[PDB]
Amino acid sequence: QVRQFVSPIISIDNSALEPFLNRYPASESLFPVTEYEYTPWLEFPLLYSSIGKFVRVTIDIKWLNAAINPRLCRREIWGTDVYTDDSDIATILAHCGCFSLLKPVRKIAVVDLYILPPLVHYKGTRKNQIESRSWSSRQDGISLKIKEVTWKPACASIFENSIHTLTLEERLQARLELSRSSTFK
Amino acid sequence: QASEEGINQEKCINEEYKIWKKNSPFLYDLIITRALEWPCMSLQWYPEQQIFAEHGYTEQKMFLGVRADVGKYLLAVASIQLPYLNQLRVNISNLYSHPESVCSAKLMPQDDSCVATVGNYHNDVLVFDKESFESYSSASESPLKPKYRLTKHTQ
Amino acid sequence: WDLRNLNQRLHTLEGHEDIVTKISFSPHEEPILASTSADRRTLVWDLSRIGEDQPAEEAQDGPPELLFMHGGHTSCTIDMDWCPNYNWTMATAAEDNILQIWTPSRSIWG
Amino acid sequence: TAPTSPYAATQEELLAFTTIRQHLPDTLAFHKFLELLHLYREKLLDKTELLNSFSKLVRNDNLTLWFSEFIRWSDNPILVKNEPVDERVYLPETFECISLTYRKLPDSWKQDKCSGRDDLDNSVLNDDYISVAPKPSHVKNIMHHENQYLQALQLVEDERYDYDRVLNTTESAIKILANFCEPTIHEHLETALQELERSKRIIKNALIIVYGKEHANLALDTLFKKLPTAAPVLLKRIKTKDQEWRRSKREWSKIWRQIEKKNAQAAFDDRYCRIEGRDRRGLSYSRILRDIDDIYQRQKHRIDGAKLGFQFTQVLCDSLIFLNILRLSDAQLTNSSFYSYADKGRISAVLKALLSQFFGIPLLGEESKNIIGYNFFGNATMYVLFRLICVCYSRLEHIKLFVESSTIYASSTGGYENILNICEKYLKGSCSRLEFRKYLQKFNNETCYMICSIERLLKVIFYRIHEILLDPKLGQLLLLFESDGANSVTTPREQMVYRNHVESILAPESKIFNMRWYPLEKRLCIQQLLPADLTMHDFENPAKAFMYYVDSYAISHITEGVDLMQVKMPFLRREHFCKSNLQLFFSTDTYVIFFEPNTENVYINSYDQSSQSKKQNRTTNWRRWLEANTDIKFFSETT
Amino acid sequence: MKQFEEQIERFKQALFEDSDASDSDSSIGEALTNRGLKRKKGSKNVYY
Repeated sequence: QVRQFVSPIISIDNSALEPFLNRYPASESLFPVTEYEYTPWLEFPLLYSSIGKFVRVTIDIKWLNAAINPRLCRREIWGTDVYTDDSDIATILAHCGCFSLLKPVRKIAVVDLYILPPLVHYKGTRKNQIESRSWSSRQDGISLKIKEVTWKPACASIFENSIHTLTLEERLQARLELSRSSTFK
Repeated sequence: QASEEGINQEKCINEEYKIWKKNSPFLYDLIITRALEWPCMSLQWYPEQQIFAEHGYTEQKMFLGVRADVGKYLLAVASIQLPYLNQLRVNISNLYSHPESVCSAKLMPQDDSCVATVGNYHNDVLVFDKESFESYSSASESPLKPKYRLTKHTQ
Repeated sequence: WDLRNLNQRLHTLEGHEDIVTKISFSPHEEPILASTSADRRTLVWDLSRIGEDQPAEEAQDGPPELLFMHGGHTSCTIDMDWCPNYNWTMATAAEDNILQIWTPSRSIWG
Repeated sequence: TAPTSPYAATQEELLAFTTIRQHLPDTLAFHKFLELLHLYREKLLDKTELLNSFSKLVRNDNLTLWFSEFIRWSDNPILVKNEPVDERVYLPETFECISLTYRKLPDSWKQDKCSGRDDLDNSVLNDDYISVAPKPSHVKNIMHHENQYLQALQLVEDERYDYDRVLNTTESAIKILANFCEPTIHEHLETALQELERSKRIIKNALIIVYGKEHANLALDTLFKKLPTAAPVLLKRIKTKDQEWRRSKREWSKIWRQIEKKNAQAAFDDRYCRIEGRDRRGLSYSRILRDIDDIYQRQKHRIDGAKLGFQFTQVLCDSLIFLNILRLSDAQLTNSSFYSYADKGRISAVLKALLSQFFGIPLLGEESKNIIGYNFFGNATMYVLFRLICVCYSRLEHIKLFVESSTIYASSTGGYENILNICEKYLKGSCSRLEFRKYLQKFNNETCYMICSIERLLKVIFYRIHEILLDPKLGQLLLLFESDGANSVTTPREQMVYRNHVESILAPESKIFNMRWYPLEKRLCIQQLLPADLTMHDFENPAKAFMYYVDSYAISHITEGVDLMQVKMPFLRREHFCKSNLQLFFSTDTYVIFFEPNTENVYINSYDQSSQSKKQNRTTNWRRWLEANTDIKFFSETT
Repeated sequence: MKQFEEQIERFKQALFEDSDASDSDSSIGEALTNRGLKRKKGSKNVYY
C-alpha cells in the first residue's frame, strides 16, 4: 500500500556530433594515436590536431577500488556521455556503467575514447550513484567519449594457480621437503 | 624475481589464516584443528557411534588413507569427540601399511569392514575385509593383502 | 541437474574464482550443498533462496543463495565429508597436513 | 534584533518537521530520519529513494505529499543535448606555424572582405598571419593577490562608483520628465513626443532602476501612449527614490573616509604583504596534512620510481635556539588573553617537557643510544605541532646565521641578541607594532622580514598544545613517550607493542605519525603510517628481515610489510573445556607455515518444521521455475 | 532545539545549493586558465 515513485528517464541526443564521430571512415581508425597508462596523476596533453580519432588508456585492477584510488571520492567528472578532458577516466568508466563501485573488480581494463570538440554546455546527471557535475562556462580542453571497453581475460597469475598446474602428489612431495629443513620454528 | 611473488603469496595465505583465526569465536559453534603426521588423501565418516552421556560426549569414527612418504602409503582409523546436547580430542590409531597408493578408499555402506581402495599409481582395485585388517600385525614387516584384487582396467 | 529435464542446466552457482574440485550434499537437509575449490575456500549454499530479493550491500558477498564460506585452511583443501551423526558439521582434510572439524553457529541458520 | 541568515529555516518548515518527528514514534526513528537527510546530503542517497524511505518511515500520505512539495520533486524526461562549439573557437591551433606565435592562414579564411578598404590599405595591412597565443596546460603553482589593504580601497571606490551611476541616471530622467509636466502640455504634444523618442534610453534605464527589468517595457509603452498624465506619477516616484538614495550615500560616505584613511596609510607595503600572505596560506592545518599525504601516496605506488621511506627530514644543530624559542614562547604566553591563569603554567610546562624529553636539550659501550633512534607515535595534531616547531627553529637559525656572516650588523656585540631582546619587549605589550616594523625596515631584508612571523607561529603552537591538554587521550600518549625514554637499546617487540598501544588508544579510523630522533646526526625524521606499514624500512640482511617479521606476526595487530591490496577476506562480511596444542612452524626462506604434528585446537560454544517448509518452498519455487529408452527408465522410476 | 534549527537550516542550504559550485577552500589565483583546476572557487570566470 506504500506509494511507489519512479525516478525519471534520461535521454541523450549526440546527433550534432555526427560529422565528427564519422569523420574518418572505419578500417582507417584502427590504431589509437597515443596510449597512456592510467594513474591518478595522468594529464592528457592538448589534442586539437587529432579531433575525430581515438586514444587507448589502460587501467590496472587496483585503480578501480574506491579505497585505494584517492581521486574516486573527489567526484571529478563534468558532463554526461561526453565529458571534459579533465575528468577522471576511472569515474568515467564507473559512471558510464562498465563496473560497479560496491563490488570489487578483478580484471585489467583497456578503454578506447573518442576525441571531440568542446561543447557549449556540460550537463551533470546522476547515474550508478555517481553524480557528475556540470560546466556552464567555456571549456578550454577537448571532450572525450567512450568508444569501447575491453577487459583482459588474464590480468595476473596467482602463484597457487601456477602451482595448481603441477600434479597433486608431485607438488606435495616438494611440500614435505620444505617441511624438513625450515631453519626455524 | 619469482621469489617476490611466491613469498607475497605465502604471506597472504598466512594472512587469511589468522584473519579466520581471529574472528572464529563469532562464526562457529565448534572448531577442532588437528595437525596429523601425514597428508590425508581421503576421509569417510563412520555411521557407528558411541554416546558417553554420563561422561558427556559422543565419539564418531573416521577412516583415513595417508602417505607417510613416497611409497609409504598407509591407512588409519580415528576417534572424534563431539560435545553433548541432551542433559575433547582427535585420537589416531589402527595404522596399517597399504601395498600401493590410495586416491579413493570407499567403505561398503552396510558393512564397515570392507574398503575398496585404488590410487593414482596402479590400475588394480584392492578390496579389504575383516580378516585383512585383523590378520595384520603392526609388528610384521609386510603390509596387508586385501580381500580381493579386481582388475579390468589398464590405467 | 534434474532427470526429467536434461536439455537444460537446472541452475548455476557462482562465487569461486578459480577451479572448483569437489562437491557434496548434506545427508540431513537436501537444500544444503557444499563445494570445495582451489582458492582455499569451501562454500555452503542454501538453495531455498533462488529468485529472492537482496539489498544492495547484500550483493557484495555473492548471490543470495550463498549461505556460508569457510577458509580456515592454508592450501588446497583435499576433501570433505559430513559427519552424518551431527548436523551442520563437516570435516575437511587439506594439502598442508591439517584436518578441520567445523560447524557454523546456529544464528546463521537457526 | 536577531538577524536572519541566508536561506534560514522558516518557522512553518521547522514546525512541520518537528511534527514529523513527533509522528515518528521513537527517537530512533527520528535519528533514522536525520540519517536519511544526511545521506542525501552526502551524495549517496538519491531523491526518489529519499522520498521512498521517508514514506516507508512516516506511513502517512499527506506528509509524503508535503515532503514531495518541499523536496521540489518533479519527474520529467531529463533531456541532454551535446552541441559542439564553433570551428573558429579552436581551429587556429592546426595552422602551419611560421614563428612561435604567428601561424599562416588557410585559403578558406582569406575569403571574407572588408568593404571600406581603398587601394592604400590593400598594401599596408597584414592579411595572412594570425597571432595564436600559447596555452598553459597544467599550471601547478598559482600566485595570488596578497595585498588586502589595497583591495579594501578598491572596494570603496567601486561602491561609490555604483552610487554615482545610479544617481546620475535618475537625475537626467527627472529633468526630462519634469519638463514634460506643465499646464500647456496638451497643446504642443507632437513636439514633446519627439523629445521622448530621442531620450528613450535614459528613461528606460531610470525605469530599470526604479521598477525592475520586467515592468520597464510596460512603463515605457504606457507612457508612450498616455503621456500627459503618466508623466507626473513617474516623476513623483523617481524623486522619492532619488531623495532616499542621496540621503543614504551621505551617511555611508561618513564611513568610506575612515576606511580610506587607515588603509591608505597601511597599504604602501607590497613587501610585508606577500611574505605574510604566503606564510599564513602555508601553515593551514588541512594544507599541511594534504601535503604529507600527497607525498606518501606518491611513494606507496612508485609513480616515478620513488620508493617508500621517510617523507620529512631536517637537522636541528643548536641547543640554545630551543631556549630562545622557549623564551619567546613564555614572553608571548604571559601576554595572551584566551587562557586562564593556570593554562599558562600548563602550556609552558608541556612545551618545556616535550622540548627536553624529545629533543634531548638540557632543561665502546655508550654509542648504543646514538645508534638507537628514538620513536614517537602520534596523530595529526602532533605532526602539525612538530612541523610548526621545525619551521620556527629554521627561521630563527637562518636569522642568526645571516646576522653573523653578514659583515655589517655582525660588527655589533649582540645584533642577533638585540633582535631577540626587541622581540621580547614587543611580545609583552611593552612596544607597539609601528616601531617594530620601522625598526625591522633597518635590515632591508626579507630574510629579516621573516622575524615578525614568530608571533603567528607561536599563536598556532599554543592553540595546538591547548587542544592537546583537553584531548583526554593525550595523557597516556605523552606518558607512553616518557616510558620509552628509559630503555637502553630496544628490541623490535617493545616498539611494536608500543605502536599497537597507540593505534588502539585512537578510534579504529585513524592514521599514525612517526617522528624519529637521531641524536648522533641530531636529525628529525617524520613519516605517516597506516595499518599495514613498515616502521623500520632498512634491514641489512634477509635473516634480520625474517626475524622482525616473525616478531610482528606474533605481536603486531596486523602484519607489517604485507600487501593489503592482495589480502582477500576469507569469510562473508555479515562449563566449556578448551585446550590449545599448536606451534606455528616457519621456513626462513619461503615463509610457509607448517605445524608440528600431534596438535589439538578446540573451540566449543554451548547454547524442524522451519527447515522442512524452507525445503518445500525450494521445491515449489524451483519447480515453478522449471516449466529414447532413457526417458523410459526414468519414467519407470518417476512417481 | 537550537541544534535542531541549525540542522534544518543546514538541510535547507543543501537543497538551496546550485547545480554547479566551488567546494575547494583554495581559490583560483591569477592562473589564466581553468583546465585541470575547476572546482577552485572562481574558475568559471577564467578561460583561454
